[PDB]
Order: sequence, then C-alpha cells, then structure tokens
Amino acid sequence: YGTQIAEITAREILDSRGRPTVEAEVHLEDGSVGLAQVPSGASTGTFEAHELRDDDPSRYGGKGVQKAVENVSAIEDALIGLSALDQEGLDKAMIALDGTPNKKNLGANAILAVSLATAHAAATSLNLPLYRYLGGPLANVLPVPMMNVINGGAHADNNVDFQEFMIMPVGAPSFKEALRWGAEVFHALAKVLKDKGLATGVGDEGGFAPNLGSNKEALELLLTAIEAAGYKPGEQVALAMDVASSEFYKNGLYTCDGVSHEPAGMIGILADLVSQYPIVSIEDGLQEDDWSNWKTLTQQLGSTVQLVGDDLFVTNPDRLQSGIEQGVGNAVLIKLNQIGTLTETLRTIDLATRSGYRSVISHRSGETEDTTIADLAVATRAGQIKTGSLSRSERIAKYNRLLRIEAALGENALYAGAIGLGPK
Amino acid sequence: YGTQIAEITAREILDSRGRPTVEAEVHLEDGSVGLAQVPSGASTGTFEAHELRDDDPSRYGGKGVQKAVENVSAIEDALIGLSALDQEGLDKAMIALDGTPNKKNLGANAILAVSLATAHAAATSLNLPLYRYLGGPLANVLPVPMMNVINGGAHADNNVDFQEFMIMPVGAPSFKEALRWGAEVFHALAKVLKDKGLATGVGDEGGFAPNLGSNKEALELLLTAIEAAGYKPGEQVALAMDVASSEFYKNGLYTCDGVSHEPAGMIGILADLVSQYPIVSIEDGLQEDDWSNWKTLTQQLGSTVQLVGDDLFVTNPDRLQSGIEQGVGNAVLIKLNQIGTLTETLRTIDLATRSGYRSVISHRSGETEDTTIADLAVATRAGQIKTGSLSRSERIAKYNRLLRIEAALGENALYAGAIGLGPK
Amino acid sequence: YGTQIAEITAREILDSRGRPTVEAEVHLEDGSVGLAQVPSGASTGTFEAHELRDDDPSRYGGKGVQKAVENVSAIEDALIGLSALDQEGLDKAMIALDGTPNKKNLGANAILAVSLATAHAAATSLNLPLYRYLGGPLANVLPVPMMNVINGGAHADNNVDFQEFMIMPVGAPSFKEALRWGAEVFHALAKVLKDKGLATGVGDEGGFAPNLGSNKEALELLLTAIEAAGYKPGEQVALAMDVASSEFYKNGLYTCDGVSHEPAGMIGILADLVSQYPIVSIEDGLQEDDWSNWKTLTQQLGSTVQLVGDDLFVTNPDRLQSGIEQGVGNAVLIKLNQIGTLTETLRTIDLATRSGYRSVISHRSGETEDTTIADLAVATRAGQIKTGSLSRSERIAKYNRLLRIEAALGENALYAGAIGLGPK
Amino acid sequence: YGTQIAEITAREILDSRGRPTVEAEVHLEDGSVGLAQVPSGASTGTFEAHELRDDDPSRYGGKGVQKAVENVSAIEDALIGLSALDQEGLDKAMIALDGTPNKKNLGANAILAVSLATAHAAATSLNLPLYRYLGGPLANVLPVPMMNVINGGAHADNNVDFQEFMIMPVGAPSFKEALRWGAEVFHALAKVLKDKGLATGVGDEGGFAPNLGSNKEALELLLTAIEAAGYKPGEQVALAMDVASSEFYKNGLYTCDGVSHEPAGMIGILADLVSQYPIVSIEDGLQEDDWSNWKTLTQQLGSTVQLVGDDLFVTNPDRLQSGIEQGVGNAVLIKLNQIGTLTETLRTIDLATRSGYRSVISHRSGETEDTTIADLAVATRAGQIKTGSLSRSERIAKYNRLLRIEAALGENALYAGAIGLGPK
Ligand SMILES: [Ca+2]
Ligand SMILES: [Ca+2]
Ligand SMILES: [Ca+2]
Ligand SMILES: [Ca+2]
Ligand SMILES: [Ca+2]
Ligand SMILES: [Ca+2]
Ligand SMILES: [Ca+2]
Ligand SMILES: [Ca+2]
Ligand SMILES: [Ca+2]
Ligand SMILES: [Ca+2]
Ligand SMILES: [Ca+2]
Ligand SMILES: [Ca+2]
Ligand SMILES: [Ca+2]
Ligand SMILES: [Ca+2]
Ligand SMILES: [Ca+2]
Ligand SMILES: [Ca+2]
Repeated sequence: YGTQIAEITAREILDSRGRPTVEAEVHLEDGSVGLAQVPSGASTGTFEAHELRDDDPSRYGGKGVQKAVENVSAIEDALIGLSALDQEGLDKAMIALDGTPNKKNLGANAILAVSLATAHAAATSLNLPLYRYLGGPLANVLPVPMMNVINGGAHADNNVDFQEFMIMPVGAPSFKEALRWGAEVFHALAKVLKDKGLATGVGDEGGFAPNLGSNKEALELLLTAIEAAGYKPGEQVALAMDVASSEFYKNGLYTCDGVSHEPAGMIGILADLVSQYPIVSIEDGLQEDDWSNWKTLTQQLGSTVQLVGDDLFVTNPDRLQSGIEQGVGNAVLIKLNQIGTLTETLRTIDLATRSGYRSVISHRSGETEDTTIADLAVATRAGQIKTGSLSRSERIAKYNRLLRIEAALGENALYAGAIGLGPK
Repeated sequence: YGTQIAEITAREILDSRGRPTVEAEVHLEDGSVGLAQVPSGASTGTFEAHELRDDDPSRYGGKGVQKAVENVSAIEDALIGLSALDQEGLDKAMIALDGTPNKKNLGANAILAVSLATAHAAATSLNLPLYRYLGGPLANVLPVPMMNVINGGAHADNNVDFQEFMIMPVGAPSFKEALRWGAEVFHALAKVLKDKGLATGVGDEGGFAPNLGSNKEALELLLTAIEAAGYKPGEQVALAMDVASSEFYKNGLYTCDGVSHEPAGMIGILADLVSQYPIVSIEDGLQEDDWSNWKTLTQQLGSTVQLVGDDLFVTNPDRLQSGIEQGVGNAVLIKLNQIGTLTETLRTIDLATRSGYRSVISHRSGETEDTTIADLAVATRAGQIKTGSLSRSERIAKYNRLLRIEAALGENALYAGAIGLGPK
Repeated sequence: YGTQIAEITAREILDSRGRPTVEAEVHLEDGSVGLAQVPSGASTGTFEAHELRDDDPSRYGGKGVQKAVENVSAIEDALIGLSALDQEGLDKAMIALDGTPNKKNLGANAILAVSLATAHAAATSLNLPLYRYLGGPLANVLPVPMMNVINGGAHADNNVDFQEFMIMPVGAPSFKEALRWGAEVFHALAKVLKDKGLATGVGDEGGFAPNLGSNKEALELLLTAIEAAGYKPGEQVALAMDVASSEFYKNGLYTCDGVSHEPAGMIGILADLVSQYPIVSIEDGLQEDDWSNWKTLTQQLGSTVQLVGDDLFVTNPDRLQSGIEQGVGNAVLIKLNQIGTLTETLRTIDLATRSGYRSVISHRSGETEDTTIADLAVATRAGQIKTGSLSRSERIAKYNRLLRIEAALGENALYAGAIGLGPK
Repeated sequence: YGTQIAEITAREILDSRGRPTVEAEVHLEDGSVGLAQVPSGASTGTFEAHELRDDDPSRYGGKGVQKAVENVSAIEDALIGLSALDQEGLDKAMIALDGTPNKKNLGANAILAVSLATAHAAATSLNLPLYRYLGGPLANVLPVPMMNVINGGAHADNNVDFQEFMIMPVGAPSFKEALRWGAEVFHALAKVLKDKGLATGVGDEGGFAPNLGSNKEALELLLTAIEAAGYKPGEQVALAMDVASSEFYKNGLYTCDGVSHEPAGMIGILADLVSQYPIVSIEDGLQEDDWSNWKTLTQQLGSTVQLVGDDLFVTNPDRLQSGIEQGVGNAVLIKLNQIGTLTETLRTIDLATRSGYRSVISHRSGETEDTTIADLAVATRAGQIKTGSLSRSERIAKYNRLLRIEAALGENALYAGAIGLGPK
C-alpha cells in the first residue's frame, strides 16, 4: 500500500531567468515525498512536447503556468492509488489522459513535473538515491561535463557565428578533479577577459559573451585560458562547439565569418577547425533538416569527432531512429522536457545506446535548482552531461549533486573520461 | 535516542561563483538527514567570523576548503550522541571546541555548515518545516524582498558610485504577487537596456551593471522600468540603495559624482536623493567607522527612511549594541556566516527586534542552492530579505522556498509589506 | 542495518545431469533469504573462470564440490556486515579475496553462487522481482527464445557435423504465444521422428539427436516440423545453428559433410545455408581463434544474419572488446559461470549493448532449477535467451519464470521479436 | 487476520514434457505468498480425480488448461477471507464448490494447485518449512529413493516387457550418501551402455530405454552398473520393478517374454525373479482388477518383498481400504493429483500407515520444478519416494529439496533405510 500515490500537488515557481515554470510534489501512503521542477521548454515545434503557457498578457508577459498547474489536479484524479514504483504505467496513464501526440492538452511541463516527482518519491520510498533507483547496481559512471565558457550567434551581441564554445575535462582521473580543472580554467578565462578589457558579465548559462570578432578568436581565448590555468589542451581539457547552424542557414547556404557556403563549404570549415583545434565534439554543425549533407559530415569526420544532434533530433525517438538508419550523427542531446516523460526519455537513451550513439544529458536555458539530470546521467551511464558554465547555481547544483554521487559510489565510482565512455 | 547525532560528514562543493565552499550532512539515530551549504565569507576582519581557506596556490587559486572539511571530523567527535534538538548546546560545544573569538581554528565555514545541517536534521526529525521549527506557531510573515537590479562601485565597470540599486514590492498583497511584480519590473528593465544598446550580461547577484554615468542615471532607469511594467513607484514598487560608502571614503572625505564631500555633504546627498526619489532604504550610507556622522544621519533621516548597517555592524552583537546605545541606524543586515552559528544569529536578530531595529536577512555574493535564509526570515518575522535579483537560481531558489512556505501557511500567511513589518 | 549480510551458507547439490554443483543461501539482518544454484562450468581455459572440483576419484567420479562449498565459509568471513544492495562492492570483495584472474582459488562456482544469492536476497529485501532490482523501471522486454530441437557433432552419435539446430519464434506477439509456438513445433517434430522410426530419447538440453546423415537433413526435419505444426518458417518460426566449428577444425581446415574446406570454403557453406534456409543466427561458424576469417564472415553475412561468438568470446570482456575493434561477430553468448560474478556479467552485457552487439543469455549443459537467467535477460533487455528445448524442467523453469515476468509486467510487457530487439 | 486469504491467482505454465499445466499463487493478508505447480494427470478413470483440459485442437494439441486456470477465479470467490491454516476447511470448501466425485467441474488440476499453494502460504506465514508445517516435530525421516534407470513396456521401443527398473540405496547411512550412491550407479550405467553401443538418450523420467531383449537383460545391466560403481547389490543398492502388468494382460492371460501365462504363471515369474535378483519391491505385478490373484501373490511373496499398488489403488481410499480388508498388496503409490487435495492425500497416507502398508510418495511423468512431494515424504514419515532417475531437474529438484531438509534437521535427521522404514 505504502508506494501508492496519496497526493499530487503543483505550483507556479520561477526558473533561473525569472520566468514561471512548474514544480510538482508527490506524496505516497508511506509519507515519502518527491519534489521536481521543470526547466523552460517550447510551446511550438512538430517533434517536441509543447509546454503549456497561459498567454495572459497581464501576468508574467503571458508566460504564466497557472493552466499547467491546474492540469496537475486532473493528473492527480487519474493517478491517485497507483504504485509510484510503476513509472512506465504512470507515464502511459498521463500520455493517454492528455491524448495528444505533443502533450498540448495537459502540457509537457505538467506531465514531466509529475513524471520526475513520482520517480523521486519512489526512490525515497525504497531509500535509494535516484541514480540507483533508475539504473540498477551498475549505475557507477560520472559523466564528462561539457562546460559552457564563451557564447556567440543568437546567445550574444558579438561577431561570433557559433552559439556555444565549451571545455571538457576528458583527461581527469575523477569528476571531483574534472570539476576543479573546469573551475580553474573558467577563473583563468575571466582574468584574460579583464586583462584584455572585455566584458565579464555572464549570460543564461553562467558563461561570458565578450564582443569577439570571429569563431577563431573564441577558440584562441579558450586555448589561452586552458594554458594560463596550467592544463594541456586536448589531452587534459578539450574543446566542444554548439554551431547551431540552423541560425545562419537560409537557402541551402550557411553564412559563416562574413562568407556564404554550400553544405560542402560548411563541412570543410568544420574539418579545418577540428584539424587546427583540439575539438572533440560539434553540435548542430549542419541544419536540422540538412540530412544528405549530415550523412557526408558523419562519413567524413564521424570516426574522428563527436557529432551531436540537438535541433537535428529534439530528443525524438523517430528522428533519432531515422538518423541511425541513415548514418547521421553519432551523438544526441537528451532533454527531458523536449519529450515530456521520464519513461520516454529512458527509451530514447536506450535507443541511442544500443545503436552506438552517445547520449549527452542536457540542461535548458531556463533551469531550476532541480538536480535530476545529474542522477539521470549516472543512472543511464550516458558518460556526458551539458549543464552550463562554472557559475550560477542552477548549473553548479548539478555538479554538486555529481560530487555527492561520486562520494557515495566510493571505490565503485568510474569517470567516463578515464574508461572510454566520454566524447572521444 | 532518535534525535541523537549518529554521523556528521562534510565535503568541498562549489558556490554560485565556481569557488569552493563547505556542505555538512547530519544523520540522527532515527534516520533524519539534514544537509546545509555555506555561502562565501571572509578570512579577515576584526568583528567577523573567519572562514578557513586552504591557501594552497595549486588548487582552486588557494580557495580550497579541504581543511574546513577535515575539521568537521573533529566536530563529529565532539557532538556525536548529543540531541540535535539542543541547537544552543550544539553551537556552544563548537564555539568551545574552536576556542577562538572569530572561529579561526575550525573555520566559521565548518562550524556554520554543521550548525545549519543540525537544525535541518532536527526539523525533519520532528516533521516540522524549518521556519516553524525555529519560530514556533507565530512564524507566519513572508518578507518584503529587496531585489538587486543595477550595480555600481566595486561591483561594476561604470561611473556609478553606489554599489547596489534594488526594487522592493512594498505594496503587494502577498509574497506570490510581490515576486511577480519584481520579475515583471526586471524583464521591463532588460528591454529598456536592450532598446538603449546597454549591456544585459548579469553579475554575481543576477542583476545588470550597464556602463551608466551616475547614481541618478541608475535611479532614473529603475523608475522607467517600474512604469514600463505598469507599477506605481513608491506606493507599489519602492527603491533601495547599498551606498557601500566605505568604498569611496579616504580621509574624512567621501568622493561621490566626481566631487569630494565632508560627512555633512554626503548626508545632504542622501537627503536630496530620498526627497527626489521613492527610496525607502539606504545601506552603509556612511563609512563603517563614521559613528558621530551616522548619529546625525539617523537623527535627520531615520524617521523617514530605513538606514541599514551592513559593514557598520557585520552581524556582530557588540557593534549592534553600540549602534543601539548611540542612535546609529535603525536596521541591520543579518549574515549567518559573518557570525558563524545559528544560535548567535538568532541572538543578534532578537537583540535588533527588542530595540526596534529591522532585521534584513541577507545572502552573500557567493551563494549556493541552500534556502535556509528563506526559513530564517519567516521564523524570526524579520519582514525583509535581501537575496539578489530575478535571475540565477542561487537567488531564485530562496523565492521558490518562500512560495512553498506561503502556500503551506495558507490562510495564516501574512506579507510584511501589508502589515507594517516592511522597510516603511 | 536490515540489508546487511548476517549469514552465507553453501551446500553440494546435483545439476540436471546428476553431477555435483554449488548452491548458496544468503540471509540479511531483516530476515530476507536469497538462494542461488550454479550450473556446470569448466575447470580449464585461459579466458574462462575456473570452477573448483574436488578431484577425489572415490566421490562423484572426482566431480565433488566440497572444497568450493568450504570456500564459501571464507567468503562469509569477508562479507558478513556488508549491505547486500552493494552488488559491485560484494563482487569486488570476492574477486580480491580470491586474488587470481580465473578465480582458481575460491572457485568460480563458490563466487558465482554467493554473487547471485546476494542479488536474490537484496531484491527480496526491497520486495522487487529480480529483473526490476537489476534493470530499473525500463526492464520490460521478454526475450526471443532460441529453442534446441536437434543435436549433432560432439552432442550426438550421428553424421550431423553442426552441434545444435534451434527454432526461434521471432514472429509471435508475446512470449506466452512464442512459447506455445515452440512447444507445438517440438511436439510435431517428435511425431515426425516416430513416424520415420527415428529415436526420440532426449539429450542434456531436452532435444532429439536422431541418427541423421547431414546438416541438411536436420534443417529439412525442422522445416517439416514447423509446417506440420502449421507455422510459417522464417516469418513466424526461424532457424538458428550452433556450428561449434572448433570441433571439426584441425590445420586451417574445417571438415564438413565428408569434405575438408579452407576458411573461405566454410564461409561459403554458411552463405549457401542462409540462402537456402530461413537461418536468422549462426554461433561459432568459424573456429575460436580464426579471427581474420571471422572478419570476412562478418563483412560478408553480418548485415543479413546474427553471428554469435560463444567459444569465440567465452563471456570475456577483453576478447569481446577485441572482437568489437576488429569487426568480428555481431552477437555474444552470456554465461554467468564463465566470468564468475553478476557485476562482471552485467559489465560484459553493457559492453556488448553499447557497441551494437546482441547479448544472448545462455544456459549451460549442466543446469539447475535456478531461473536467474530469465530475470537477467529481462533486466538487461538482452532480447534473446538460449535455455534448451521444450522438455526437462531445468530448461522449462526459465520459460515458466518468463511467463510470470510477462504477466507481472502486464500492459508494459514487450516482446523482443515484435520491437526489433530479436536476432533479426 | 494475517493468515486470511487475500488473493488466489493461477496461470498456464509448462511441465517437464512441454505440455500445459496449472500453477496457483496464494497471498495472505500478512504478505505470505505460496506458489505451487501441478504435474500431468488424467482426464479419465473411475476412481481418479479428472484434470480439466481445454480440448481446443488449435492450442497445445487440445491440452491447454485455460478453463482450469479460469476456474481458480471461482475458487478465489469461495475462499477469500478463510484462514490458510485451516487446510481441511479449505479443501472441503473446494470439494463442495466442485460438487462432483472426481472433481470434473473445477478440475483436479485447479483444485490441487490451490490446495498446495495454500499449504506453502501457511507454512511461510508461520515461518515453518513445509515438512514441519504438515508433520509436526517428529517429521525427521528422509525417504529411500526408488530411482528410475531402465524403461520397457509402454515407456520404451524395445523387447523389455516390464515398464520401470529402479535402484534403491537401502544401505546408505544418510539421504546425502544415498543420493551419491544413486548418481555413481547411474554414471557407471551410462558408461556400460556407451561401451556396449546402446542408446543413452533419456526418457520422461531421466532414465535410459536401450533396445534390450528381455526383463532379464535389464536386471543384469543394473547389476553390472551397481558392481562397476563399486557397490554391493542388495545390501547397499537393491533393485525394484514397475511391472505395469495391466499393459500385457488381455483375457485372464499375461504375455511376458514371448509366452502367455495364467495368473499362477505370472506369480511364478515374479517369485523366480525375487529368488535370482536382489528385488526388494514390485509395483503392479498383477493387473489392476486381478484381486483374487493379488491375494495369492501377497500371501506368497508379501512377507519377503514390497508389493506396491499403483494402478491397483490410484491413491483412492476406498480401493486401498478394500485392499487392506482382502490382504492385497502391502504398499501404495501416493499421487497428489490422482486424488486432488492435500487433505485427502494425507487421509489416504494415514489409512495406509495405520494398516501397516508403506506409502511411496510418487512423481508423475509430466512433472514441474515444484518440490512439494519431498516435504510430503518427510512430513508423513512415508520412508520412500519415487521421483525418477538421476537426470532432469524436475526429478533432481526433489533430491536437492531432500538435501536441504536433511541439512536443516541436522542431528535429528533419520534415513528410512537405516531405521527400518524403507521397502525391506
Ligand atoms: Ca520502504
Ligand atoms: Ca552577432
Ligand atoms: Ca543547441
Ligand atoms: Ca580509489
Ligand atoms: Ca519524530
Ligand atoms: Ca567605477
Ligand atoms: Ca553591503
Ligand atoms: Ca485568504
Ligand atoms: Ca524492505
Ligand atoms: Ca558424429
Ligand atoms: Ca556453443
Ligand atoms: Ca495489451
Ligand atoms: Ca507469522
Ligand atoms: Ca516393446
Ligand atoms: Ca506405475
Ligand atoms: Ca550426526
């Protein structure tokens, strides 16, 4: 009786950008409480779960989530009495209650909040940490963090075309050391920016967006930072990029460093960059619908560098399955609130894993104090996590959770970067 | 037996600025776990508790806290077996174990981590929320938030002399509405900055530090933002300032807007500002040791505006007691890690309260996902909290906790701004 | 305290062939009991865990396991007090206690018995079925059974060169239906043998070994049986083979149907067979050390048919990792007692899964009433199990366990054959 | 309240021959679960309980048990709320619910499955092993096993007229040693068959059915096997036979070794065999209805050899009572599913015991992984069990249970063969 759902509550809280989002609280008959918060999503997109916004222009600029919060009342009616242990039954019950493919009815934000809060409730009921609850006794791999430090494209006011430049401490012996390497490189980077008179205000993810002139300037900055912190680029701290090519793709052409390129040109740009720079991963190097050219990119660089689909796959098992069939990418970003249940997320990670694709567990721009993605990364042995820079506690709280997990695993703790489960 | 301490653990985590800090975990014989994290402090200052840094230049730029974390082992030896309910006994036991006035030996960061983790453990043991555990059945007052939005002085690269400009939703019917008013003003402010081509990268506290020319420009910006969001300055959303005058005080002179002033000049500047602008509070308007001139400032503006000591008092009961005796200030910033135990913090709030001074429960620059100061504010009916802007979840998590508290108090929930426990 | 190991006992029992083996019984402080039995292994082989036999010629023809049973006393000394939940810690503790690479000291049979009995104890402690304990909330896939029906080579007295001919109900909607299809084909086969005056006594695995003249005769018999039971060969019931080529390989030559072949000849034989017959899988088609020719076989048939390494890999993560690197096989037989702990078995299945190899969970010739491999198959979503024919309850008990698992998963039950996790 | 029946479930599983049978699962209010499986029975016979088959020719060749499984739903309605401790009340409730003498309505297979599952549930509730639950504190006697090794008559394709030839380790000091003697004789027998070029495929019970010419050849084979294993025939390992004379009885005549005999001839054949060979027991030596001649056989050999009724009595208390009255046999085979409840089985064993008849607890041809008959043998101090050869785990699992029972009884363990409760 004890694991049966007794109560499900939701309220409107704020994310890390000061915008409404949903949290849910699940009480079991044995007194177990699970609390989960949902990050910022999208209300739009063919292959993405739709979060429900109120669109009331006189509240929170129409970004209220009173309707999603009210819909949790209808989920409570449907789920009261079910075992919290039956995650798949619970998730299927909410999918059917919603009855729409993109969860437009109840809201993805309502459904995911209950989906995670149930899982937290159930792990507390069994007195298991969430990573062990979800992953069983081999859930022992700390991910290589891909750590935001420089922003461009739509995430900046500068002449950098690519969206995110990241460091990855691939060479560290432990997550605890990997995190310290990240932080020291981030503080060395701050000092270099100050010394060059560049702005050191941070953006959504806790990284810098100084007024730089090119993608090259960004990569050169990260190399200076790594070396000033005393680490070896590539061997110890490698580079990664979110190209978000969709942002600068118009009519079969990609505009990059003032010039227009055909797919074959953009591919060549990416190939020159991985030649010149210790880049171990590239996300959305080509546009979300440029599949024939994605196939060439994968054929050419796929065995030498990670090729992450984000907008390419939108955590959608049909798009990922198509990618797998066509030799497109070798890695996929996993966003819980892009698909909308824990079950469907785990199915999508399993599909990636079985096909030799790497799963990169990802934050959203609008994050919360929730640390679920840390446990999700360890549960699935994903080997990588993307949860922002080395400032802002909606980013830092995931690393602190990973430190607690690594300590608790003790002598069983493995670091992905040391056992071949990293990007390279 | 159940509330007796069974285990006390600590580890090195990261704060919101990517710098090491301490968290402690307290296990009771009944299985109750309390976890607390400590914000960034100071290793220096006569009247402040000293946090212990490792000063190992090859780790975290010498800001490691391995020694503080190890000292928690010596606290566990001292406290194992004591009831977690006896907060004062526990806090006195750590003070004696340290045996130094400024907690230099064990570290303030080690002592406060155990002090809070014990209190969280004890409230969980009794199944009470922390605010009720600490404050008893009248702990029912949601504080007026003083919300960072514009930064100057040592917290910016601009020509603004004052350190912090804040909004305070004094006129809201509830904390839930007060928080929405704050967020809408913050998003209107962002839009005004973008439209004027000013930088919108955020600093430590989640506010903006655009290149403005004067304190006046800052105040005019907040008024535009308030009005653009559709609120009435003063009646609905009032202004507050952290002058941090210590930063621009040299030899009995205060340099402010290009000119040098004698105390009487600086006082006059403050008096003109509260005349022209709906400023309901001023922090560190005069230097931390300028007591005769503090007495004049208090005599002149004290009955018309809140005068907050921060550097003036450093949460120190002797300095506060001196202030009370001399008619200096009418409000005090309360920083847990400036004094170093929960007991001594509560004594200092009681001393302020009994003497008609307002307590403003304060964050630090280096914050964590910890939400203790939200419960501390409600427990003591402090009526005000200062926990940063409307972005970064080390700030936002305190407001989300206050939303959970307000919901749980239900029909017993009171907002300080509506019942005369605010700044004005 | 409750999951802590209180007692570990072992005794000498009999396997399905009337030969000694080990069972272990683990008691937890909360009264949870786990019991496991180990199947027949080998005392020999470079890359295999060594089971410990007594070699006392006056007992059980020297196949006694009194020494392995006594060694469990030394494991109890090492493990008493450890949480049964910490499977990896427990397994590593026994590996270190043994201190030999092939577990020659304590015995693989002693170590695996405690390894499984601990896992059963822990799942009972948490009140979870073993598949859910090991696999988490997505452990919902019933495997396609590869069902022994005709034996040749070293497992018969006949002129059939290949060792095992199997049916696989790939086309069934459920494991419950798949099992019925298997049983009906097996009873139709028995009738065909009786009607042709061929022997219907069964061997170790519960299949037939009639005096047939060729591999072709075996395949033609299974096709008659399938059709007489009213099923469609390939679409509904497909064929699989254990070639065990090591048995008829001498000096770079394979003797098959009276003729000697070079690797390229044997490959051609296999290619003609998959052309003529609905064969969806081939095990040990080439010799255990014939790696260059394995590479050709995989290159030629790998995308059209499953190529299972058994003697090729001996459930050894180094041999499997080599195979993966060299494009050798696309599937691996998983034998718990070939590696000797549950942890190392799960690591080996994870390694196969991540590299796009299929895991086939396998019985041994000497089996017991233990049903662990059924739960192991569902826990890891392996998608295939090889646990003998449709007679002898050491084989049938695994299918009865799979029926209990499918019933308990309810609407969440998936059949590997219907969702693309089968051989084809 | 705790021993009250909360739930009774059944499902269709497979027996050791790949044919459907029933298992039932009984849950008590205290969480106790009992699971039992039923062996193959008969749907026909005047004095036998009728198992219910579906007779649907398109499923399992009409041997489905969906109807029996559904009838367990009607038993659950009748029994929910009754104490599982009240075995007799439960068994009488099912007998009345069925309302037919041969349990044709619900099915013997449905009724016995619930009857055993209840008893297992109740013993688990009291934390007693089943033998102690049923037999009280003197349940301490391990039976002499009668172990199948050679088959003839309707159970073979050969010229052996008698149906079963068995060894019985009457001279062993313990069941643990008795089992080893059995296994060593069985492995010596296998070797003799291989060396003579005779088939070593096994039948239903895990024994051999080589193409032998006579009953004499069978007896001579067992003597060679016993001696080759190094044991003394008679003193250490004795012989037993299932004549199943009904199979070769037509019109007052018994055809045996090519000749027709009158009852007095068949009796003489049996008398010569016990003269020449160390035969300690004979089952169905004369036809199931040949009572006057059974009386002569018993008068002549009864004080020198065990005379077991199987088809003679069909575990029926009226036929056994008639036998007792007429001096027919001195032993009875006990088959749970021939009578259909545990209560009626125990009544029938009590009736045999009180009248000086030996009870031989018997398997069926279609057996399962269930081990109830091992506990039944020890509970009733029956002193003999007939549960097949030394291969196939539906046979071996009963011996493994007897090993667990003997270990658990410790210094209180008695072997029937050593204390005069055996066949001789
Ligand atoms: Ca529990
Ligand atoms: Ca730009
Ligand atoms: Ca992206
Ligand atoms: Ca270590
Ligand atoms: Ca309590
Ligand atoms: Ca300045
Ligand atoms: Ca200040
Ligand atoms: Ca109200
Ligand atoms: Ca438990
Ligand atoms: Ca042969
Ligand atoms: Ca094989
Ligand atoms: Ca269904
Ligand atoms: Ca009890
Ligand atoms: Ca015959
Ligand atoms: Ca018989
Ligand atoms: Ca003894």
